[PDB]
Amino acid sequence: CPRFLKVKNWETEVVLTDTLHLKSTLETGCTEYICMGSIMHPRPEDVATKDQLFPLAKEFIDQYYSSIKRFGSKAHMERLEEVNKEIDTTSTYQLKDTELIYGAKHAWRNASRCVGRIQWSKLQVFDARDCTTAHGMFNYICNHVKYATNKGNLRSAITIFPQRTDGKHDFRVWNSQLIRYAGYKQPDGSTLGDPANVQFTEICIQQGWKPPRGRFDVLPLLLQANGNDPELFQIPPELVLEVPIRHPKFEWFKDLGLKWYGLPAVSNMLLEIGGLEFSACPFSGWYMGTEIGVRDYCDNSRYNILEEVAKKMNLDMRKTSSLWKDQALVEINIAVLYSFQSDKVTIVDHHSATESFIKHMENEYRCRGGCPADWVWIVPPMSGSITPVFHQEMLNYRLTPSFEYQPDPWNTHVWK
Amino acid sequence: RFLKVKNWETEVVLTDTLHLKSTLETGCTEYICMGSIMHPSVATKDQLFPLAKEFIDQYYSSIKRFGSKAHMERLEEVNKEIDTTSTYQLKDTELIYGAKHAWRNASRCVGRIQWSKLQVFDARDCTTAHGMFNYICNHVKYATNKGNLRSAITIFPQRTDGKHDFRVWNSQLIRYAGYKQPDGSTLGDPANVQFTEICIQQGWKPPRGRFDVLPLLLQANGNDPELFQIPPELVLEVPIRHPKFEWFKDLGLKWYGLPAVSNMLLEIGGLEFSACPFSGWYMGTEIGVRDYCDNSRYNILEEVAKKMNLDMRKTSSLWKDQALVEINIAVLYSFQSDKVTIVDHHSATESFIKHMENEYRCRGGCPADWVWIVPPMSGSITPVFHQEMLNYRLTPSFEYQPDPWNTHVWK
Ligand code: HEM
Ligand code: HEM
Ligand SMILES: Cc1cc(N)nc2cc(-c3ccc(OCc4cscn4)c(CN)c3)ccc12
Ligand SMILES: Cc1cc(N)nc2cc(-c3ccc(OCc4cscn4)c(CN)c3)ccc12
Ligand SMILES: C[C@H](O)[C@H](O)[C@H]1CNc2nc(N)[nH]c(=O)c2N1
Ligand SMILES: C[C@H](O)[C@H](O)[C@H]1CNc2nc(N)[nH]c(=O)c2N1
Ligand SMILES: [Zn+2]
Repeated sequence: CPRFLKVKNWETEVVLTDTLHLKSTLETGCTEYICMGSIMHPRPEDVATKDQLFPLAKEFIDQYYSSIKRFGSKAHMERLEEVNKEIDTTSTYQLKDTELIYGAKHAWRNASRCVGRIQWSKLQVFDARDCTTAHGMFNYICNHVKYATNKGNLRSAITIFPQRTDGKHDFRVWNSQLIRYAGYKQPDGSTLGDPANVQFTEICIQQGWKPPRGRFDVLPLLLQANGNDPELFQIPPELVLEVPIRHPKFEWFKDLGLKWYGLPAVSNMLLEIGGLEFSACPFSGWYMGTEIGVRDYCDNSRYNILEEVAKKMNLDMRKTSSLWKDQALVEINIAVLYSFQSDKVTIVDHHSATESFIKHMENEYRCRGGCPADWVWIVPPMSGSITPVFHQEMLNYRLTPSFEYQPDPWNTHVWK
Repeated sequence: RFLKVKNWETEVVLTDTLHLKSTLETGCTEYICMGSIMHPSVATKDQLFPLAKEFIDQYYSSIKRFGSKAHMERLEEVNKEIDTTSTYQLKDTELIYGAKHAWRNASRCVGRIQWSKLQVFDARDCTTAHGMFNYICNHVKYATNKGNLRSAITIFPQRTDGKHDFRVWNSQLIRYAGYKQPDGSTLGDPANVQFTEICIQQGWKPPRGRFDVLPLLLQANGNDPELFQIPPELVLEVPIRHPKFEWFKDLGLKWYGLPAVSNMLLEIGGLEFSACPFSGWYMGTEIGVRDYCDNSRYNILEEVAKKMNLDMRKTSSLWKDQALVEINIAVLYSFQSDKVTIVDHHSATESFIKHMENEYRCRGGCPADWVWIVPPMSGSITPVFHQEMLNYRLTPSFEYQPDPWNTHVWK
């Protein structure tokens, strides 16, 4: 592979040079003859063998000691030797608290699909590796939610549960986010609530959840400790900050009865550090407005509110060349940003966030030699070309530590 | 082998086998994806014959006569010609087939549902820039068609030794001039500021207006290029007005109806056609989002948001997004009111999804570049945003080539 790769910004003419791609360690899915850049995702007995784990751990420990400007030091060579002995005798090893915190921050720094990474070094890391039971997981998660929410002044955080051992004792959060709304398929085929969560909602109901059967019912936590069957827990509702959606001009917008929760906290991804696998690592930030106003609300397979909003706006909905959909989409996103700001709950619009990401990307190129970025995900779902990322060439590649996808747990769990 | 693509709204899964027939590179590797790089980086009788054989084979396969008498004869026929001339000449049927399939294979084009409806103008007997100008005037008149636009391509002589290239120096046949001002700013279209100065430097008397149709700069057989004014009655233009905002017309905006890209290279069976202007009709966002609202283009967002009396103090009011939607309503309304062919990004992307289904059924796939297919506004309220796509390189194809003024040795 070539040592220097150039990326260009076609609005500003700025050219940046990437060398960090040479450090990439996992596959994009593309080949020389096909590009899979728009593919969304390109056995539990299997865990890292001794021989696979050795080079992965050395790679991360070297990177850690190089970051603290102690590469090649006595403390470096001694940590290497102690890690190697642990893998030799126990087939695995344990990270130090310093290495855990470094690894989590760098998995975020390395997340090529995240536009919010200018914040990567301000991540509060909660070490939950002493947790043993689902009740304990519930406690850790409640504390995470309360800390991150901070009465509306949201703070990015991650809680890290024990790593995988033999694969038959995994910790898992079965929820895809800590806070989401239930979805209910009706006998007539319609859906009440969030259609994205119908499957998970049905699992909660089978596990014993009594559903309120409303439009915005916070789902329970479904928590798996040490490979046991998962257990249900209700998040204390006073820990769930929510925002009623209203519009600064349209008085009728409030009459739609829309709200959303303040804290986006993804809980189904796997954190890989030094070849170790943390299958339960819920992490949270704050929202970009379009995540709610465009995707959650206006996706056809989600809440799908464009039609009702266009109606109340007295729009011509017969010919799509009136752009009645586009006009309602803007008003919805104006309303989402106005409601969050009015209630003093942290949110960022897509102009500010993409402008910050460009400044972040330029800084990473200068100090780190690159910034992996997935254009298909970084460019916002509305108004793409009037944000600066649209015109920014990006290189995508996979560095470690990383956040990864993992199969859904109900597809893989062995029921006791 | 077999690759699947899912649409995440409709759950439709398609299976791609067509990609197995690519042999050119994308630029990505197993470890680095260059899917958002705009341009990821003469033949010989040795290089030229396998490419000719591949194309002849696929043509005769396409017309259900593989291995037949006519197939074997053409193969041997092309053999002798490459041997004794270092090149060869396409049959008319082959030129037409190759041009339609270069369009069919253009992964970045959302308009390909129309691919087999293309008027092919054979200009391979052209020898001079006056000849080129004649052929181009006829192209414009035919394709414009009093507003009922018709897709067309005009194909000039192929490259020979690289020293005798036919080139259209304009990037499009019809574009507006760009003038760098004394006070540092720009009048007209900033995208063409450089080309506009090369035309002034070559003798063009600029009207120094906002919407000055550029002259044609035409290079035949490697000679210096020559200026030509397209006769104005051939140049169809649309004054932009808004259906609700009666003040929009006072902005003094207009655009031309005919998008005719003239700076790309057409490759067919190892032959290179360096002058091949091709045209269709506009998708509204090409004018209303990119041409008008790019910072490096006409950049009218703030002017429009002014007359809408929007609070422009904070970005979170989405004042830019509101003004952008209204501009694009005006463009669609203006073309439709003047009965000039135009397609909105909702209709265009849904046609593309239907095109994709067709190509997967009858062809085993459809190469598609998500980064270019998704429109530059309202992305996820169009169906292509939620459609997985596979991008790969099929030939015949349209390729990029250097700007002529970076390579042409004058005299
Ligand atoms: C602090 C403010 C943050 C903002 C504004 C933000 C913004 C975003 C957005 C808009 C996306 C696209 C998600 C989608 O469209 O569904 C995303 C993806 C992602 N973010 Fe961030 N994020 C933030 C914090 C974080 C943190 C704290 C982490 C991890 C420690 C993180 C890791 C990720 C990852 C891994 C993805 C990719 C998810 C996937 O591939 O499915 N982000 N982020
Ligand atoms: C007939 C109606 C057509 C429509 C609505 C249409 C639409 C588009 C659009 C919106 C783009 C993206 C351009 C941009 O964003 O700057 C594009 C690209 C492209 N179109 Fe089409 N197109 C049409 C016809 C054609 C024809 C007739 C040809 C050739 C015979 C063609 C070949 C291409 C190519 C090669 C590209 C990619 C250009 C590049 O890579 O820079 N298109 N088209
Ligand atoms: C920390 C943070 C802040 C913030 N503002 N947004 C975030 C969004 C994600 C995110 C969003 C969509 C996702 O999956 C979509 C999907 C998968 S398959 C069909 N659709 C996932 C993966 N589970 C994560 C993750 C973290 C975020
Ligand atoms: C036939 C047709 C119809 C239609 N409606 N639109 C079209 C748009 C293009 C098109 C759009 C962008 C392009 O390059 C952007 C660039 C390169 S370097 C800095 N920017 C080119 C290549 N010159 C062509 C080509 C054909 C079209
Ligand atoms: C098909 C396509 O890959 C898919 O819709 C992607 C496109 N880009 C995205 N970008 C973001 N930020 N989030 C998404 O869920 C998606 N979905
Ligand atoms: C950096 C990025 O590749 C570049 O801005 C591309 C993105 N997508 C595009 N898509 C279209 N249709 N046209 C374009 O010019 C571009 N520009
Ligand atoms: Zn790729």
